[PDB]
Amino acid sequence: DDDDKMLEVLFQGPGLRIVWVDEMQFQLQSFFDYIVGFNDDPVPVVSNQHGFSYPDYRRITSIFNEHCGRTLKVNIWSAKGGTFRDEYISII
Ligand SMILES: [Cl-]
Repeated sequence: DDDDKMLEVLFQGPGLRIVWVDEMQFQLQSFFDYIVGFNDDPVPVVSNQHGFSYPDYRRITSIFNEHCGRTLKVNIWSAKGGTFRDEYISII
């Protein structure tokens, strides 16, 4: 049920979300890769009084800074394919 939990957060309502964009998605809008987790935990998100959500940026700052000088695992949900995968990014 880790998959379901990440999607619950992603779909909870209107908001800001984080996405993964490759070099060609900007030219070719045919893949829609949402970030659903970092390091196998859901993206932490704040839901306001009006039902709009945005990331818990302080918590995300801490997650990224824990990975300074090494690789962060980014959990992706591809909207069209309906599949999960993991990408890896070097954090300076
Ligand atoms: Cl990288």
